[PDB]
Amino acid sequence: KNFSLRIDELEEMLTNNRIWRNRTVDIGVVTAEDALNYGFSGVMLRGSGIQWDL
Amino acid sequence: VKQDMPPVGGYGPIDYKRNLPRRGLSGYSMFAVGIGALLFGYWSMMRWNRERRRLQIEDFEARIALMP
Repeated sequence: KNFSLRIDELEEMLTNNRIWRNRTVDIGVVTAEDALNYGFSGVMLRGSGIQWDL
Repeated sequence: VKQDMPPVGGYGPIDYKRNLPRRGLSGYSMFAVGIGALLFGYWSMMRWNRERRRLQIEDFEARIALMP
Protein backbone atom coordinates (compact mmCIF):
# COMPACT_ATOMS: atom_id res chain seq x y z
CA LYS A 1 0.00 0.00 0.00
CA ASN A 2 2.68 2.51 1.01
CA PHE A 3 4.80 1.77 -2.03
CA SER A 4 1.92 2.30 -4.43
CA LEU A 5 1.60 5.73 -2.83
CA ARG A 6 5.37 6.34 -3.00
CA ILE A 7 5.65 5.46 -6.67
CA ASP A 8 2.70 7.75 -7.43
CA GLU A 9 4.76 10.37 -5.62
CA LEU A 10 7.78 9.63 -7.81
CA GLU A 11 5.57 10.19 -10.87
CA GLU A 12 4.49 13.36 -9.07
CA MET A 13 8.10 14.48 -8.64
CA LEU A 14 9.54 13.75 -12.07
CA THR A 15 7.62 12.92 -15.30
CA ASN A 16 6.44 16.26 -16.83
CA ASN A 17 9.31 17.96 -15.18
CA ARG A 18 10.19 20.23 -18.12
CA ILE A 19 13.90 20.26 -17.43
CA TRP A 20 14.33 16.47 -17.16
CA ARG A 21 12.08 15.76 -20.14
CA ASN A 22 13.69 18.27 -22.48
CA ARG A 23 17.03 17.21 -21.02
CA THR A 24 16.49 13.70 -22.38
CA VAL A 25 14.29 13.34 -25.47
CA ASP A 26 16.01 12.20 -28.65
CA ILE A 27 19.05 10.31 -27.42
CA GLY A 28 19.62 6.61 -27.84
CA VAL A 29 17.27 5.99 -30.75
CA VAL A 30 17.25 2.28 -31.59
CA THR A 31 15.66 0.93 -34.75
CA ALA A 32 14.06 -2.50 -34.54
CA GLU A 33 16.38 -4.12 -37.10
CA ASP A 34 19.39 -3.02 -35.06
CA ALA A 35 17.61 -3.94 -31.83
CA LEU A 36 17.39 -7.48 -33.15
CA ASN A 37 20.79 -7.97 -34.72
CA TYR A 38 22.74 -6.15 -31.99
CA GLY A 39 21.51 -8.76 -29.54
CA PHE A 40 19.71 -6.44 -27.15
CA SER A 41 17.09 -8.05 -24.96
CA GLY A 42 14.35 -7.38 -22.45
CA VAL A 43 13.83 -3.74 -21.48
CA MET A 44 15.29 -2.52 -24.76
CA LEU A 45 13.03 -4.67 -26.90
CA ARG A 46 10.05 -3.62 -24.83
CA GLY A 47 11.26 -0.04 -25.06
CA SER A 48 11.47 0.10 -28.84
CA GLY A 49 8.99 -1.50 -31.15
CA ILE A 50 8.62 -5.24 -30.87
CA GLN A 51 6.05 -6.81 -28.53
CA TRP A 52 8.05 -9.52 -26.78
CA ASP A 53 7.84 -10.85 -23.23
CA LEU A 54 9.64 -13.78 -21.63
CA VAL B 1 -1.69 -28.59 14.31
CA LYS B 2 -0.43 -26.57 11.33
CA GLN B 3 0.60 -22.96 11.82
CA ASP B 4 1.91 -21.61 8.53
CA MET B 5 1.02 -18.10 7.32
CA PRO B 6 -1.81 -17.96 4.83
CA PRO B 7 -3.91 -14.82 4.43
CA VAL B 8 -7.02 -15.12 6.58
CA GLY B 9 -9.95 -15.06 4.18
CA GLY B 10 -8.15 -13.03 1.52
CA TYR B 11 -6.73 -9.51 1.66
CA GLY B 12 -7.81 -6.22 0.18
CA PRO B 13 -7.22 -4.39 -3.08
CA ILE B 14 -3.92 -2.62 -3.72
CA ASP B 15 -4.37 0.44 -5.90
CA TYR B 16 -2.36 1.07 -9.06
CA LYS B 17 -4.04 4.10 -10.60
CA ARG B 18 -1.73 6.92 -11.64
CA ASN B 19 -3.16 9.36 -9.13
CA LEU B 20 -2.61 12.85 -10.55
CA PRO B 21 -5.05 15.68 -9.70
CA ARG B 22 -3.79 18.42 -12.12
CA ARG B 23 -4.44 21.05 -9.43
CA GLY B 24 -3.74 24.34 -11.20
CA LEU B 25 -5.47 27.36 -12.70
CA SER B 26 -6.63 28.75 -16.04
CA GLY B 27 -4.65 30.90 -18.44
CA TYR B 28 -7.28 33.63 -18.32
CA SER B 29 -6.77 33.74 -14.54
CA MET B 30 -2.98 34.02 -14.94
CA PHE B 31 -3.28 36.82 -17.48
CA ALA B 32 -5.82 38.66 -15.33
CA VAL B 33 -3.75 38.55 -12.14
CA GLY B 34 -0.56 39.45 -14.03
CA ILE B 35 -2.05 42.48 -15.77
CA GLY B 36 -3.71 43.58 -12.52
CA ALA B 37 -0.47 43.49 -10.51
CA LEU B 38 1.39 45.16 -13.38
CA LEU B 39 -1.12 48.00 -13.68
CA PHE B 40 -1.03 48.53 -9.91
CA GLY B 41 2.75 48.84 -9.96
CA TYR B 42 2.72 51.21 -12.92
CA TRP B 43 0.10 53.51 -11.42
CA SER B 44 1.75 53.81 -8.01
CA MET B 45 5.15 54.36 -9.61
CA MET B 46 3.65 57.03 -11.88
CA ARG B 47 2.33 58.97 -8.89
CA TRP B 48 5.67 58.57 -7.11
CA ASN B 49 7.67 59.89 -10.05
CA ARG B 50 5.36 62.92 -10.20
CA GLU B 51 5.97 63.70 -6.50
CA ARG B 52 9.67 63.09 -6.98
CA ARG B 53 10.01 65.56 -9.83
CA ARG B 54 8.26 68.14 -7.63
CA LEU B 55 10.93 67.67 -4.96
CA GLN B 56 13.69 67.85 -7.56
CA ILE B 57 12.29 71.21 -8.72
CA GLU B 58 12.58 72.30 -5.08
CA ASP B 59 16.27 71.35 -5.26
CA PHE B 60 16.54 73.51 -8.40
CA GLU B 61 15.16 76.47 -6.46
CA ALA B 62 17.76 75.83 -3.77
CA ARG B 63 20.75 75.96 -6.10
CA ILE B 64 19.37 78.83 -8.18
CA ALA B 65 18.80 81.11 -5.21
CA LEU B 66 22.05 80.15 -3.54
CA MET B 67 24.43 80.83 -6.49
CA PRO B 68 25.45 84.57 -6.25
